[PDB]
Amino acid sequence: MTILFQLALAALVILSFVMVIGVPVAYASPQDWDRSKQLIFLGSGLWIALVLVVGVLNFFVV
Amino acid sequence: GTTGERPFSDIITSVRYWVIHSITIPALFIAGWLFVSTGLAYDVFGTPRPDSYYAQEQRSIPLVTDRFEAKQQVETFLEQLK
Amino acid sequence: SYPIFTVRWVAVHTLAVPTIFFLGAIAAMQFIQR
Amino acid sequence: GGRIPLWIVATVAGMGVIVIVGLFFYGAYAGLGSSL
Amino acid sequence: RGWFDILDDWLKRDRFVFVGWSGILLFPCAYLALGGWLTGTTFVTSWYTHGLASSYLEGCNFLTVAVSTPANSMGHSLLLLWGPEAQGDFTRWCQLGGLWTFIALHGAFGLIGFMLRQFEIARLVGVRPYNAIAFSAPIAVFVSVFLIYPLGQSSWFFAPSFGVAAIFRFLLFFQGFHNWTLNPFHMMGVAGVLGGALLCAIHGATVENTLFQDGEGASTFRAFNPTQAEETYSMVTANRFWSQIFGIAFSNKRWLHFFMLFVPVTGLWMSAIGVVGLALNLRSYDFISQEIRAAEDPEFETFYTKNLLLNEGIRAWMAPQDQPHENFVFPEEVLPRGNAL
Amino acid sequence: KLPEAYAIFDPLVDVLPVIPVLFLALAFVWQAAVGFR
Amino acid sequence: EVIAQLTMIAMIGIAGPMIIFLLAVRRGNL
Amino acid sequence: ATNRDQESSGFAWWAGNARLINLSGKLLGAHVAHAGLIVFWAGAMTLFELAHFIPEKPMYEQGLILIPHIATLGWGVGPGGEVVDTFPFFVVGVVHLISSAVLGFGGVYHAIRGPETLEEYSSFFGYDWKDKNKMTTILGFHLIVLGIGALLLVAKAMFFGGLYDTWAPGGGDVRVITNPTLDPRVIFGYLLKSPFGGEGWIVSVNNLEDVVGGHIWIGLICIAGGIWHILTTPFGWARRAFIWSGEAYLSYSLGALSMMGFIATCFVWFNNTVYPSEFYGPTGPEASQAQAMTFLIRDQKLGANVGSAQGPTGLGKYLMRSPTGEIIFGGETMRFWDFRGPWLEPLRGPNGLDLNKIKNDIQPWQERRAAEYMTHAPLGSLNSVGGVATEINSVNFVSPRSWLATSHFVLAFFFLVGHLWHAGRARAAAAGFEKGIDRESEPVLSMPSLD
Amino acid sequence: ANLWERFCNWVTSTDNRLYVGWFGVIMIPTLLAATICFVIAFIAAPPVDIDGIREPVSGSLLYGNNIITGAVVPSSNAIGLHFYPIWEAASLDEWLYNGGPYQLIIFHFLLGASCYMGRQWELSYRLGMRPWICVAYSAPLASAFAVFLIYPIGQGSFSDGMPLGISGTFNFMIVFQAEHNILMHPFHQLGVAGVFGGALFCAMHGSLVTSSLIRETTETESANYGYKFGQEEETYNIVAAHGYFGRLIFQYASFNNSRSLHFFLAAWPVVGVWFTALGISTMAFNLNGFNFNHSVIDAKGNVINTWADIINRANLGMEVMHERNAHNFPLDLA
Ligand code: CLA
Ligand code: CLA
Ligand code: CLA
Ligand code: CLA
Ligand SMILES: CCCCCCCCCCCCCCCCCC(=O)OC[C@H](CO[C@@H]1O[C@H](CO)[C@H](O)[C@H](O)[C@H]1O)OC(=O)CCCCCCCCCCCCCCCCC
Ligand SMILES: CC1=C(/C=C/C(C)=C/C=C/C(C)=C/C=C/C=C(C)/C=C/C=C(C)/C=C/C2=C(C)CCCC2(C)C)C(C)(C)CCC1
Ligand SMILES: CC1=C(/C=C/C(C)=C/C=C/C(C)=C/C=C/C=C(C)/C=C/C=C(C)/C=C/C2=C(C)CCCC2(C)C)C(C)(C)CCC1
Ligand SMILES: CC1=C(/C=C/C(C)=C/C=C/C(C)=C/C=C/C=C(C)/C=C/C=C(C)/C=C/C2=C(C)CCCC2(C)C)C(C)(C)CCC1
Ligand code: OEX
Ligand SMILES: [Cl-]
Ligand SMILES: [Cl-]
Ligand SMILES: [Fe+2]
Repeated sequence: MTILFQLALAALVILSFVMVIGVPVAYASPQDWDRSKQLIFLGSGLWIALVLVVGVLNFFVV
Repeated sequence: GTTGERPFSDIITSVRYWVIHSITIPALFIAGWLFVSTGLAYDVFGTPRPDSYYAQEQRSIPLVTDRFEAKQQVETFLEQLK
Repeated sequence: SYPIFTVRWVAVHTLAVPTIFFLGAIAAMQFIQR
Repeated sequence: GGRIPLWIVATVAGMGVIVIVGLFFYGAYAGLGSSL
Repeated sequence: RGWFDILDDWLKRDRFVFVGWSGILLFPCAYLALGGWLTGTTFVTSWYTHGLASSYLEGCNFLTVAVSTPANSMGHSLLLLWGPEAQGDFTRWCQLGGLWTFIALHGAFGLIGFMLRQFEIARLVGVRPYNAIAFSAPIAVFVSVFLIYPLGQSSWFFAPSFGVAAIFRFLLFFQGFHNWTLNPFHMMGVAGVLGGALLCAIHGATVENTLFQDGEGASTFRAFNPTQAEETYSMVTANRFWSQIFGIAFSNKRWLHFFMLFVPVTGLWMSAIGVVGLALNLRSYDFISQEIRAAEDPEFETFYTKNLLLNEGIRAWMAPQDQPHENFVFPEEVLPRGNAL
Repeated sequence: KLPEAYAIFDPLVDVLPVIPVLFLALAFVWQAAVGFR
Repeated sequence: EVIAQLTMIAMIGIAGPMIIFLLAVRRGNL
Repeated sequence: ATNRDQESSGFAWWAGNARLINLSGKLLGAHVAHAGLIVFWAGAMTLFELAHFIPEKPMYEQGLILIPHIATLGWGVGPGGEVVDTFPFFVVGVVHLISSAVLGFGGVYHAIRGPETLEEYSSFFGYDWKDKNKMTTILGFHLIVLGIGALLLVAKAMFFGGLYDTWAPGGGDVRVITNPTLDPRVIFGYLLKSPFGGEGWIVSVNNLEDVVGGHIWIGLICIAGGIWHILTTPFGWARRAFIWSGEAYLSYSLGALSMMGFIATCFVWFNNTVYPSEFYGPTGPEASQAQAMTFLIRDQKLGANVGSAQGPTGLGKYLMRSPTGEIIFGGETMRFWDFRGPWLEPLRGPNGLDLNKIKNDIQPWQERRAAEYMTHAPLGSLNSVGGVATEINSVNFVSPRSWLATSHFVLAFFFLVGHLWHAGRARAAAAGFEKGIDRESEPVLSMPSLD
Repeated sequence: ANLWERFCNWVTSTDNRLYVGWFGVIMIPTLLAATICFVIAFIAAPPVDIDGIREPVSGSLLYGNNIITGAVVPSSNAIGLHFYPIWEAASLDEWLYNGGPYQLIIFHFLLGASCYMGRQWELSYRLGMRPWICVAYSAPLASAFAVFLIYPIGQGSFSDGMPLGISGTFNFMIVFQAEHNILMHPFHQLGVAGVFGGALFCAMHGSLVTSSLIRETTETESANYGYKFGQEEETYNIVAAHGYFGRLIFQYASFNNSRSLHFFLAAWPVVGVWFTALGISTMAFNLNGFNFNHSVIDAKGNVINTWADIINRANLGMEVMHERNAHNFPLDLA
């Protein structure tokens, strides 16, 4: 499924770009530590998922 | 001490400074750009465009070889490109 | 209570404004084709 | 009179030179002077 | 209070950038040498004088742009904008080399003005004028290379042109035509310049590594207060160290800083003299005894003879393009060449 | 070339190698922010 | 194309100063 | 502010990483974060190279330094070093890039959120620089990790497809290594070769069996020494010989890395075995020899007896003798006669180049390699104009052997300076005068005058 | 105690007129070997076949040189990078013909000068000093390593090392320009900035401190006698020196912290000479200076020469004439 791989891959890019900015901002603002220690948590697992997803799909397109 | 002028650190952080220079700096840049893109700088300074170094079939440089007939040699060379 | 137009003002403007003009010129040159 | 913080004017100014210079190194490969 | 004294007051006001009477000469001439060089490396050709592109406008980069010398056919003309050659025509002035003399002559006067400024400020602040004195060596160099050397030659064409690679060509011309490396006056100048670099580095390092601990932090820069009476480093430990490392050592701080002035200033003066000689082609080109031996003894070879062969290659391979007004035509068969290359 | 699947990312792939030098510059932006204390 | 490459790197390049920016606003631990 | 300013830390901003010397946690973060930067670059760069890779051009005409390291391990490559599959380059690339993200995450966590010091969170991960026991233990664990990696190269050579073997009969091909060299007289014979001409110290290793064999020794040696250091503490002579501090350990490693940088420089410049010329372009010596071969072939084809052609100097124009009598190519390339290469060695006899083999046995593929290599000599300009310094613009080429040698000499030089910097400082600091001379007890004032 | 400890305290004694040190244990014998061999070879060595073509070059005074032309000649191209100790020659006559003295001198010399640098560290430690003078020396040291060791390695022969002679140095420079366009190389441009600026800052600093000596003497005696060795107060007014130099340019282009000032004097020449030593060391691997030969062409494609092209014409005259008998094949690849 071509467009489904390119969706999964840009999902990954977008989520990385969000995580690139928000993980260090979240970490150095303690006022909202617990506010966010689940957002990076869920980001991380989401991120890992897409890598695995983009990794398996690779074989049905490349 | 201080010779009395306004600290530079103070001016470049002031909003008045960037209000004025948000227009003036790009304005000068765009003028310089236009100086070249209009082709004006070739003609003010006598600098060849890429088509006017040589006549089409000549392979010799328009070297000025006389001191008081010098302005005249350059004018002859340029007409020989037409 | 500072002046704005000083001798220094003239100094930094006699260099600065020609410099920006010249740069815009040179920028434009990178798009000249033979 | 201080309104815009210095580090921001430095970063912007800095990025502005990077562009202009980058452009000049681009021009070394393109158009006049590029050997092509 | 007369009008001269009132003017004097304003010129010598303590402002961010001191003007002075010297400024009347310095600021216009310096700004115009500068300005003219930027204008010509940005916009002006060398096509009619040298057969060369020399401006950004033409595709040259920072290394290859130049304000090149006027054509040899101009002689030593002042090349005034209003003189017989350009006749007031700015565009043809640029095409004939007028920015070269423009820059060279306003630069001469701006240099005068800077030394006068050094004198002026020294007098007002109350210090001996040794910095002005030291600036005489750069003036010597500018005058000898840019003015005197062309005036002994056929024309301003053979002076240095104002650009990076242009100056490199001047270096190589001086090897190929003058054997300038062989000149003892240039050798003293090398000694003086390399010796000044040496003294710069060893003095700075020595002070930095004999500091007294005058603060508690690891960055030692903050433990110096310019009003302090006390020496910031130990002359005594520095002297012992160098006596035992190198055998001798300075012991007198005044002698040490006079030596630092002396060495490079003197080097540059000596090299100036060598170039005055080269103005006349009065070279140290050869060693007659070696030439007499070599001409008779085909098995006699030294690095001196090897280098003349290189010179001979430089002159013949670079002359036609470098001196185009001569119309040198060298058939392939006359170019000197070793085997294969 | 990249595989054709990933081709759209060529412009991103072309610029990724410069990113470690941005970290070096970023440290200086950061110190200007805390004023080089 | 080159506008592609340049918009990538414009976005990546601003990403750093942004972090700094948002942490100075939200008075973070710079 | 925990350190983080000049007054508390004693170090200014331009020396700010010296504020981490006793903050094991933030320090850990900087090391992991920086490991992220290394893995990032191996990732982004391989993908960049791949995007720009055209498989019909030689690798060395395309500016590639990382894809040739992968090709040399046996992936993606066929006979003659032809590229048959680029997928593995993609994989190598993507996996490092993904991994840099988790090294990144873990570094930034430790440097910002994490505990600044580790020694109260856990006695295992926390350390004092002066604890000689702990330090040799950590040293031991990294020795073990390193021995393991040396054996992953063995794993690849012996069990997982082999390695690219420029010397393989048939013009080169990937080959499984089954009989690696264990004989310590060979393996450590290399260590005792002179570094001079015709010897080459370890740069002379010229077959894959010796390469794989040496990595078996090194792996075992590193694993054993790891275990040694875990169980031992430094002896008394070693305790008295060294400075025991963070900066000093840093300085020892800068010395080592400097040493290694210089050897790598020479490896890439001289060795055509683990830096195959099919991928990295010919060596300087190889291009030069290839030119003499080329014009030997041309002139021989025209009717020249190249064995008896006296050149201008009286030496042979095409062939002459080395100072021990070997027949070698003449001309300036006389200096390069130690060169050895798959395209040339078929002409080698017991006395050097064999004139019968020159007259009779040169194949078109040797003529071909010799012309390719002479026209890709590692000479070129900083803006990547290929050729001698007087060549005109046209060919856009600088050898990756030039790029890798130059860059690593520069890095090795500056790491030697860093060694001297931090070694001298660590000694001064441990004696307590790194901040200047104590005015109230200046040592020289208590010494007798020299004269 | 025992003899070893007695020896050790002598070696590291701070009361020796010249410090010995452990680095000095290696430095003294190697410097002596190199100095004695160099002086004898410069006077008496017979002609040396530097380029391996049976064309001996005479370098010594007794064989017809003066002080400017004489050299100790590099070892033969036929040797390349092979090690040629005296004991590998079949006779000293052979060793002299093939350039053996050059190898002996430079190896003992590089070794001794490396230990000179170490010995600078060593005495700074015995005296209680900061340690980094030896780091400043690394810049000239690195430069020597480049012309005697690295450049030969990259090019495959000690015959392309710098000669040990005045005119031999010039030969090496001219040939380097032809084969590398070093003048167009930015590391050499940094070297020039390093030494021009070092001489500038040397003269500047000396002139400024000299301009601000406090009056301590009469007009009939040297002002040098206004400083006494080991005196506690300074002998010049640095505030006066700043006030002259701040006005000469403007206030902040001027240093008022001696430590920062002297660290700038150390750093400026050392860095530049690091870069130029690195230029020799990377041109040794043929990453050469910028090449702008025929970079400018006109609308038709005629070549519009620039000053770079004129440099190339001089380079070309150097190239085709150097070692005029040594090339048989069209490209000079090392
Ligand atoms: C990263 C690598 C590394 C490092 C940093 C160390 C560091 C150390 N080791 Mg360990 N070691 C390692 C790997 C390493 N080791 C491995 C792999 C092994 C297994 C072989 C060992 C086996 C080992 C033993 C058996 C001992 C140490 C000891 C030590 C300590 C003193 C070292 C010393 O004096 O330097 C070396 C300094 C010297 C003065 C040695 C002589 C060096 C001369 C001048 C050079 C020539 C000989 C040289 C040994 C090798 C020849 C190479 C040549 C052929 C090119 C030090 C903590 C000692 C200790 O205290 O034990 C707890 C000790 O006795 N190490
Ligand atoms: C310190 C200021 C200064 C100085 C020293 C110079 C010097 C020079 N300029 Mg530059 N110039 C300047 C400012 C200056 N200029 C400024 C501000 C500009 C911008 C407009 C220029 C623009 C410029 C151009 C465009 C050119 C020069 C040129 C020249 C050269 C020839 C000038 C000449 O023949 O003068 C002739 C005029 C005089 C010598 C003035 C005479 C003064 C009086 C009238 C004499 C009579 C005195 C009287 C009898 C007694 C009165 C007593 C008193 C009490 C009242 C010379 C190198 C030329 C050049 O470089 O070409 C190669 C050229 O082409 N200049
Ligand atoms: C490889 C480069 C490198 C690394 C890894 C470090 C790491 C570190 N530095 Mg050093 N430093 C460097 C280069 C580096 N530095 C350079 C070049 C300079 C000179 C300009 C300095 C000057 C310097 C000073 C002056 C100080 C440090 C300090 C520190 C430590 C804490 C800094 C802090 O509080 O951040 C605070 C900053 C922020 C919270 C802003 C955000 C920063 C984050 C890390 C940006 C991450 C963005 C990135 C894209 C990650 C997101 C991706 C995600 C998927 C993981 C930290 C361990 C400090 C220290 O020692 O602590 C006592 C300190 O005082 N450094
Ligand atoms: C050498 C690097 C290194 C070191 C010494 C540490 C050490 C520490 N970290 Mg960090 N950390 C690292 C890298 C490192 N970490 C990286 C890369 C990440 C991101 C993934 C993190 C993320 C992280 C977080 C988020 C936290 C820590 C915490 C801790 C502490 C407890 C961790 C523990 O007990 O693990 C237990 C160990 C195990 C269960 C063993 C299994 C671990 C894996 C599965 C084995 C992988 C081995 C692998 C093959 C090695 C090669 C990797 C690669 C080169 C191929 C300790 C001080 C914690 C802390 O400080 O508490 C506040 C904490 O909260 N670290
Ligand atoms: C603390 C104070 C100590 C300082 C002492 C100063 C040292 C003085 C330097 C003397 C070094 C030169 C001595 C060389 C003897 C020559 C022997 C010989 O026959 O060659 C002498 C000649 C040298 O070569 C010939 O020199 C002649 C001039 O006298 C002619 O000009 C010939 O043309 C020229 O070729 O060559 C031979 O005879 C060939 C001999 C080869 C085999 C013999 C083995 C010799 C071993 C040489 C080892 C010397 C190493 C010196 C180490 C000493 C260190 C203290
Ligand atoms: C892989 C990937 C990724 C990631 C990325 C990243 C990782 C990024 C980062 C980024 C960064 C990391 C960046 C940064 C930047 C920076 C900058 C931009 C800076 C600059 C600087 C400046 C400009 C400076 C200036 C100055 C100052 C400030 C002060 C002093 C002076 C000066 C002037 C120097 C993504 C997501 C995309 C996805 C895809 C893939
Ligand atoms: C601490 C600190 C620092 C440092 C930092 C660092 C050093 C960091 C690092 C970081 C890192 C190291 C990061 C990383 C990241 C990365 C990522 C984010 C990745 C991702 C990836 C992806 C996303 C991919 C994708 C793809 C694919 C899969 C296929 C092909 C295509 C593409 C590429 C698209 C500084 C100095 C600044 C400041 C101070 C503090
Ligand atoms: C892998 C391989 C191989 C093998 C390898 C091996 C087996 C290695 C060995 C290695 C080794 C086994 C090394 C060693 C090293 C050592 C060293 C480098 C040392 C150093 C030392 C030092 C540094 C010392 C110092 C000192 C002194 C002397 C006195 C007192 C003070 C001190 C302690 C500081 C081969 C070639 C076959 C091939 C390819 C691959
Ligand atoms: O030896 Mn002395 O110089 Ca260096 O290149 Mn090849 O080789 Mn020879 O010619 Mn050019
Ligand atoms: Cl020659
Ligand atoms: Cl040849
Ligand atoms: Fe001083």
